[PDB]
Amino acid sequence: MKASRLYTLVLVLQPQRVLLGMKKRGFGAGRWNGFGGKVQEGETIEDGARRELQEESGLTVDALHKVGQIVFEFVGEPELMDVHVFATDSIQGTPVESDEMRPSWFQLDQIPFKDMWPDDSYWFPLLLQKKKFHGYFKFQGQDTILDYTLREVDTV
Ligand SMILES: Nc1nc2c([nH]c(=O)n2[C@H]2C[C@H](O)[C@@H](COP(=O)(O)OP(=O)(O)OP(=O)(O)O)O2)c(=O)[nH]1
Ligand code: NA
Ligand code: NA
Ligand code: NA
Repeated sequence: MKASRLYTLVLVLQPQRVLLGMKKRGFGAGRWNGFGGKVQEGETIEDGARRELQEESGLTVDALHKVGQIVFEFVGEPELMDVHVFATDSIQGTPVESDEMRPSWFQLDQIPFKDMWPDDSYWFPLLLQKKKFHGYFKFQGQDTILDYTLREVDTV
């Protein structure tokens, strides 16, 4: 079984809107997403999530809730991406554009699925329903899912 590398993903989810960022370079460029990246040596996963949110959007938070975990496999890539997904409703500061991301708010009846990773269509609705989840998706390239599993869980 492949080795895995730890990543974070943070969704600022308010009652009528969600904050996403347009990825300007790198992995997932051209897609709207939450904020996140590789966990670094010595930090907890939650602290890595807080750090990435600050670096990519300028925001800080008073509390981060773990809402899901998704493992990604790409054909032809040796490592799995083990993504720990967090949400918060209560941020401090305004979002700012970074080298990585252009933040923008979306109303919750305008979630931009066509410009998001394809797997987000499956798990994002669970997030919105306050349901914790575990997932796994195998991709060929950026657009094609070959296999996936998704489970509602009581504990992430
Ligand atoms: N919504 C969504 N997010 C995903 C998927 N796959 C995936 O890795 N992610 C997230 C996890 C991370 O937030 C981000 C990938 O991390 P990254 O490449 O931006 O990491 P980084 O900031 O450390 O990278 P870099 O500056 O070194 O280029 O994308 C997916 O299918 N859907
Ligand atoms: Na980053
Ligand atoms: Na990133
Ligand atoms: Na999509």
